[PDB]
Amino acid sequence: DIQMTQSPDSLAVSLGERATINCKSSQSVFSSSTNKNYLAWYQQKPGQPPKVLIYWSSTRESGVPDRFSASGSGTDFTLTISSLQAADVAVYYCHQYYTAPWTFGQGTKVEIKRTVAAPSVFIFPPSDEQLKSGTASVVCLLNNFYPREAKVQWKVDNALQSGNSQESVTEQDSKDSTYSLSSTLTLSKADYEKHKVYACEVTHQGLSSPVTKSFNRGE
Amino acid sequence: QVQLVQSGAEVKKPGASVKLSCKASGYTFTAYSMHWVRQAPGQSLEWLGWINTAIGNTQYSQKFQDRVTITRDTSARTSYMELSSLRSGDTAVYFCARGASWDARGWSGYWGKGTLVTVSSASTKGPSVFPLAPSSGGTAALGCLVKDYFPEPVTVSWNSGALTSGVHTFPAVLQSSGLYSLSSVVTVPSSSLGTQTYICNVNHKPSNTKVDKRVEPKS
Repeated sequence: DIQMTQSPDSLAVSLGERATINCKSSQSVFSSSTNKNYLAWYQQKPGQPPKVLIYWSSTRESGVPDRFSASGSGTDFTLTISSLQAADVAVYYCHQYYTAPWTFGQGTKVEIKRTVAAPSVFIFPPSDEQLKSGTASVVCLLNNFYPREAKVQWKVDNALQSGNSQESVTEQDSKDSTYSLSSTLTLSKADYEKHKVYACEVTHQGLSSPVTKSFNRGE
Repeated sequence: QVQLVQSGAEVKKPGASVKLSCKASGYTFTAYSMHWVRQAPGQSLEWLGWINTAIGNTQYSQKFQDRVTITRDTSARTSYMELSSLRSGDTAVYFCARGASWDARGWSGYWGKGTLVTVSSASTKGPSVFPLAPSSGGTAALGCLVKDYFPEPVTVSWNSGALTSGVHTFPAVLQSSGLYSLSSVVTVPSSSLGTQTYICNVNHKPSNTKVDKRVEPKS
């Protein structure tokens, strides 16, 4: 089919500054017969369905603010948010409707850029009531940091772990534009009460040195 | 007032079928195409197919010609998408969207709110709620671990709605078990720990589970 490809994948811009997203189609979506580009742009906020910003590649849908505009022809397209406001923080998709099947781009996530802030890290050992159940959940919390990229490495008696953790990240915070991350390491009660030192090593741009927070089983 | 009302959330096991509906109003139904587009969690939009609402003929995406059939009932103003031989990889939100033209060569100007479909071999289960206990920078973090439930969603509040600042409830993650796990945490002043009560209110409507768990420091 016609492959739609966006650039960049993720984009960070300051309040009031310019945002520019690019779309390339594997084949042209221009009709010489009708002189139109069969291309649309949509905004998507988490939970909600997509909303057209732009159709015929360059026409703005009614009700959409004029800081959005799009251009390009044939195979090259560009959505521009001239002066980014907080409500413009979302995912953007391009869409060709030149031929069935409809195809879309992979999506460009757009966020508010802010100064880099380091995460406050906390560690949480499993509750005893969970330990009765035969399973152990150690939790690492990375609170209010920026930008989104962060490495969390679990070390048990200094033997760094793999295949037994899971991560989850907050949406950019409306108030301070930070992110927060929760990591959960899981063992059987058996493996848990077999090692002593449980640690969470965090690596982030705002941390001059990787921070490790930790506990000894038995506080 | 153009409107698209989609059927409620659906949970089905592998190899089964599901049939979703989309009820339109506020415009003459037979004059615009209807489209079905899905989105796996955190993924891009994928077109499943379309129906010419006047004639009733359809065409589907080749990755789906095997299993999807799209239908309409013109007196009902209603579209229907039926997916068969379901697999876990079909877990996604399924949007219906009205075409800009009667004929598919047009963008979508109206999308329904979406219908979530979860395909799993797991059965309904209520969560266990374990404390993420605070430990004695001038502020501490405490939380709740909502664990081993199915299906989504879960809601978490703190102190019956009174504590909202500093709260971060994370997106759930899906464990090897087929069960979901979620955490919700809050930063609070250390000075508060022994005197302010912190209770997390968890709701898992699919299993009729309502749970309040007080979180305190561990001895």
